[PDB]
Amino acid sequence: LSAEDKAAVERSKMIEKQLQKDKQVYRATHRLLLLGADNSGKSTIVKQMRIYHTSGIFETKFQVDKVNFHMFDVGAQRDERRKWIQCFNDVTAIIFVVDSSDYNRLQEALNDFKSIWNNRWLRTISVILFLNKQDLLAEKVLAGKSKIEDYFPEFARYTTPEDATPEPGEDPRVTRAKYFIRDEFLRISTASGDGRHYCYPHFTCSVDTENARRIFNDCRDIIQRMHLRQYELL
Amino acid sequence: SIAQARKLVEQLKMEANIDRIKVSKAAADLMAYCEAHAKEDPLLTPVPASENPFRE
Amino acid sequence: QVQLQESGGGLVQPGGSLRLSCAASGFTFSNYKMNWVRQAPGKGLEWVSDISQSGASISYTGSVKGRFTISRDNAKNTLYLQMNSLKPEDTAVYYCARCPAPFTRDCFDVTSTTYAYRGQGTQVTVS
Amino acid sequence: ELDQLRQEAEQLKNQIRDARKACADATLSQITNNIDPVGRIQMRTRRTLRGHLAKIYAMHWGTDSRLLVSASQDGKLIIWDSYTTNKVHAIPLRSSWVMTCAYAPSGNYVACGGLDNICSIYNLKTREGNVRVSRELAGHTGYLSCCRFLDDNQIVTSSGDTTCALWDIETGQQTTTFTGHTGDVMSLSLAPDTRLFVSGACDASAKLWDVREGMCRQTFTGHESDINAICFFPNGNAFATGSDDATCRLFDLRADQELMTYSHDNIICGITSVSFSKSGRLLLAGYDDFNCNVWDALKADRAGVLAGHDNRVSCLGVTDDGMAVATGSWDSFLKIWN
Amino acid sequence: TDFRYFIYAVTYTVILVPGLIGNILALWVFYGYMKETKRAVIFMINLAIADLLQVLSLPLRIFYYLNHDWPFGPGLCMFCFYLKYVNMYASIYFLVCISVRRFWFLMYPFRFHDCKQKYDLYISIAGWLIICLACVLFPLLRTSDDTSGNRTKCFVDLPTRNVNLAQSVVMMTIGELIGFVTPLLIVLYCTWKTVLSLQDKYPMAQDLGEKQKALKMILTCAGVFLICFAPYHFSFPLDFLVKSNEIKSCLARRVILIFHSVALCLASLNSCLDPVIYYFSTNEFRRRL
Ligand SMILES: CCCCCCCCCCCCCCCCCC(=O)OC[C@@H](O)COP(=O)(O)OC[C@H](N)C(=O)O
Repeated sequence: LSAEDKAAVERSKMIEKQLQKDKQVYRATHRLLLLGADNSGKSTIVKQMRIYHTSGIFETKFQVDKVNFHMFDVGAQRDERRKWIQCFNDVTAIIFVVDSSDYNRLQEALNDFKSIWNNRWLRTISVILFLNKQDLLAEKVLAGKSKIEDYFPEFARYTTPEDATPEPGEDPRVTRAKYFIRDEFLRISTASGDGRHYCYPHFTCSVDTENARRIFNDCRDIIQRMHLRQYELL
Repeated sequence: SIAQARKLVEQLKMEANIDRIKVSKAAADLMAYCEAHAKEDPLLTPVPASENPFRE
Repeated sequence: QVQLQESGGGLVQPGGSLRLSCAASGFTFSNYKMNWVRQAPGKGLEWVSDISQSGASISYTGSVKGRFTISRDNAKNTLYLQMNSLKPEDTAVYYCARCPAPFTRDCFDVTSTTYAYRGQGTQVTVS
Repeated sequence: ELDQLRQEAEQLKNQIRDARKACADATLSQITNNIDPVGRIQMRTRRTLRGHLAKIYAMHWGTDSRLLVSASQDGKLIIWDSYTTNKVHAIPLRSSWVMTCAYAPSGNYVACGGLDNICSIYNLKTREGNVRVSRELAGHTGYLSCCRFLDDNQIVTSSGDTTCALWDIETGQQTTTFTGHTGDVMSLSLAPDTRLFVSGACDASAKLWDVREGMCRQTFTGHESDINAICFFPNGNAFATGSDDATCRLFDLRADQELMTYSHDNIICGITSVSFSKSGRLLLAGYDDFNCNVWDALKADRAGVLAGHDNRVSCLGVTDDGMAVATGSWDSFLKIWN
Repeated sequence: TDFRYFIYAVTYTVILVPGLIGNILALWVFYGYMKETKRAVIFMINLAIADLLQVLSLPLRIFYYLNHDWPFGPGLCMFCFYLKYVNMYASIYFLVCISVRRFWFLMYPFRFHDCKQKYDLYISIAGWLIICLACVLFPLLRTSDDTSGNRTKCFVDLPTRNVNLAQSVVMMTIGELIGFVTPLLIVLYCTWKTVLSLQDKYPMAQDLGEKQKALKMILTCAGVFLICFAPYHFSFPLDFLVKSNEIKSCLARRVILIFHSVALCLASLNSCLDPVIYYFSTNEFRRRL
């Protein structure tokens, strides 16, 4: 090897070493995509997760039990999203936030859930579902002015599950409402699944202080179930 | 709106008065270029292994 | 050029019935999933109903679930909706929509503000 | 009001269709039915280029037929020497969601863009051995989907806010805008003379644009779904397209009609990139089912297949001496065929 | 001998054929898993090879135990007597490696990326080497200094080298501790921590029962290891002392010989029961083949 051969080889080997250091930091960090509508309270979850620390996209970083998460939030796009969504085919999880006390826009949220679940490049990704604003739902159910079965006719024939957990001594009516709305999303996610992804639902409000711990636990379950598949033959 | 439909109409008017030719002349022209350069295409006619930089 | 031309609208008194139809042109009609949407005064676009490539799977929104019916005819390239007992809340413009790609299960962007494979609409007034 | 405007529009469309129908005396296949085929064509992989950590999403060859650039969503750009598989440059980005890249015709600059709606331009030949951002163009309102230099001063972009623009790097400001499309603009192709260009959109339509006037000159409408790729035939008088309806097609600029269709009944996946050969005889295309196809451009024949990737094929291209083809996929690998 | 030759003949004949079938077919199916998935099976390949060689070395034993003669010379007898036991202890080594790997990636899921399997090659050969050294004690200690015997002397009739009793105890104890106690302790501790990580007060009920199958398979592997290897290592020192004429009572001699014959036959069956438990029950062997 003459002058040019040896110099070019030494240069590409230094590049190889630096890329080796980059691979390690890339592999010890988990990416999450945050989705929801604007009547949902998504930013307040974003702000509660800051104490763990004219653009087209926003990022927030947090850490729990010495592990690192990056969460990505899209802003300043048009309302047609069948093309940029493809950039996200390999995140660890999607986080879907829903305003649960707004009876008049729930069918649109259900249509969002179906389109995400059934897409071709997003069919091996799991979803963590947050059912936000529970104090408003409690107040509405007790006040008695508006009705669920004006929008969803099958609520007249619903009875609470046996393994419901109404611990704090709340009213049975609020408990029927909560579990009906949850079962609506779980029906879609069980209809068309294949065994390669699941859904993890949680009830929440605006003054909760413990959502980072819940995200930690659900991602731990996801990554363990993936290990079981890639390594049946080790 | 009036602006949108007006601009749509103006564009259609601009495009509607362009000169055109018959299909056969253009098909014959593509065919003539293709025939003229056909022995200098090195993926249509592979080169001897002495001339290829990817097998030397 | 892809075209969808939709017709049948008009004025009805409450309790009446009505039928809407779409004629399609410029695509192979039978590889596609088809939808119906509507826009009321002072609101946004809202999803009404849904049918798939063969006609086997059907779907409705909560407030029309016992009253409206959707169907398609692939030999005539035509889509239909029939409405049986109308209320003052149904006064709106109705649109006929197509799914973006063939041989597909999800259906993105069909109620967005601008969308390319949607028609011009028909007015329905109930009073 | 607008009812009359629309009625006039429909009348003008009828007139245009009839003007084109009067011109259709012959078909391309009837003209070429007396021609020898090319036989079977077989290619093999000479080099496999390794090093990226996530899906490769775009690439571009250099006028110097030896060097290459490529972009990946781990957040990197690499510049390769393809005779030896021997990395020359590796550049870390500010945002990880990139979707396009491009070389300059002189080898002095490279460019990139993506989900943040900006175009960033990198200067390789500095007195410093390092590689630093020179410019960040910052006026579009949706993500950047393609890009092509014209000289060391001017660059053309297309975005997801449904416009294209022409930019002046030394000053930084836009110089002209092209606005008539209706959906996202997905690709873009320069002419041999650099006085015209073409584009295709998430709307089954292609348009021809005049750079120096800033106007639309013609519209072509034959596809059924979103157009993903576009390019010019070598003598400047034709272009080919490919879309999500799983078809490729050839259009001619002087006759103003569609001229040839390249499809099959066993192909039901969409098309990601298209590319021509040096004499114009072979058209090469990439697909979602992991493989690439070779068509004879005059006969609608199927003369070859390139296989060897494990995930979606995203990009493809041919050099200026016509010797070699390069492909990239969601595997994170690049391959050179000859 | 009158109640040993027959047991050895029958047992080796039965073990013979399905071991061939399973190990050969399994290496063949491994061959295609790298032609499609760019992943590495390394501990599995080394298990399959070690089991193949052990089942390979049997036919000479069957022939000798049926015909009561050896017409081939001592240089080949020694090599066979070496080959069987070298392969047995390599098999134990690789089972322990697989157990530790599963423990790691299920107990600590966040600390296990694909850039960690660095030295799996460095591990394999290293072990394959030390064992081939330490097992040379088997043929060295079996040929007595001066005897004029070389025709019937093969596989059970060889003399025993005359040694001091205290050195015997030292060597035998170190062999028992390195060859059996350490692997068994590791395997039981890791099974205990692995089955705790696959259960929780959260059944999803939308599941398919994937964590319960894994729990059951971990328990099956540990149980078979224990049953197939414990009796031999309890009966080994008593049998060697009877071979050295240390125990005199005829009752003890006859009992110990019979029991060790049975134990050795029972420890020979892992080469056939391994391809049924580790692979051939995965989903990756039932989507192929
Ligand atoms: C992980 C683990 C690894 C480690 C390694 C270490 C090593 C160990 C360690 C090891 C230890 C050492 C010791 C030695 C002893 C010797 C004696 C003998 O001989 O042996 C055998 C037994 O047993 C019995 O036998 P029969 O009875 O004589 O018979 C035989 C048959 N018949 C056949 O063979 O065939």
